Amino acid sequence: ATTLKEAADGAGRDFGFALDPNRLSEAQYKAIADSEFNLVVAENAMKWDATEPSQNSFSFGAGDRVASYAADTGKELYGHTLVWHSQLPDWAKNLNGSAFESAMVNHVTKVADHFEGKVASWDVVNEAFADGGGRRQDSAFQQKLGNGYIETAFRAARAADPTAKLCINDYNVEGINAKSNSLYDLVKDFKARGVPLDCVGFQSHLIVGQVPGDFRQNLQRFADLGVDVRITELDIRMRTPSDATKLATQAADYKKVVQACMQVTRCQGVTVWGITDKYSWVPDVFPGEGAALVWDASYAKKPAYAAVMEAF
Ligand SMILES: O[C@@H]1[C@@H](O)[C@H](O[C@@H]2CCNC[C@H]2O)OC[C@H]1O
Repeated sequence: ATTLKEAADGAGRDFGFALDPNRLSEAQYKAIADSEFNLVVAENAMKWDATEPSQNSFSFGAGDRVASYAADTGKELYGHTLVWHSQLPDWAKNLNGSAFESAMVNHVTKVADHFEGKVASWDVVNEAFADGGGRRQDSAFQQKLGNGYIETAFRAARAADPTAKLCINDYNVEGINAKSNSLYDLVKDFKARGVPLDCVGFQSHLIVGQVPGDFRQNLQRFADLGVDVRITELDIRMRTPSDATKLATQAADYKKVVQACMQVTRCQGVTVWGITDKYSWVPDVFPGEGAALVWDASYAKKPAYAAVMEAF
């Protein structure tokens, strides 16, 4: 193959990227987007703050641009994300009780309905658990609504879009730990009772040199619960600036991740959280860290590129 897209296509899997619609006007950016991936997800365009800035007042412009791009270039469309504690507007945080639950249900319904027939899969709920096990402790949904908001969100999502794959997504759940176990119990519960749930997303925002050795094992146990699995926000950050050894390790790490997916028949594919290090979210969140993507700030393919192709 000559592109990661062909390599992924050939393996009967998806290889996507997190898109920023504004960057499409940058031809280099769009050139790589057009030919290196077969799936696209909105990095921010479909989140609550970008879609419902005022109560029951939606702005689908950016989200629609992302959907149009996927349809125009023949890529699968992945929705991110309907319920998340972060990037939630103040108006919603100022609500509580039935008023808040109402706002959440309305958000899920309206956004799912708007993209019905376009978005193939949805991260209905994102980052619901806590490192160390149990539910997230700094979430407006967990605090104001309790354990049941997850189930409520999925059922409402299914009520709105009866065919889309409904997923739950999270990070630090790549390996088998207290966090992935709490997630596991939830998914098992849902499938046991018929709560609509079709997939589980493993963000995979890893650190160079630290890829969970039981990633494959973990993906398989979830897949065996009767649900699809997917690497959704892959990037492997390092201390900047990069050098040959760091880039070599990063490459091996990308290979380990993609191979873990290739080894689980129900692993739909791998989505990297961005195209170029030039725009990666890492530097601003993890000062001193970066160079986490497949293409560097000058759009040159990094060693990670070859590793991804051989892993597929
Ligand atoms: O631009 C940044 C995004 O990349 C970031 O996306 C999150 C990364 C962590 N996993 C959940 C994703 O939505 O969100 C913050 C934004 O500033």
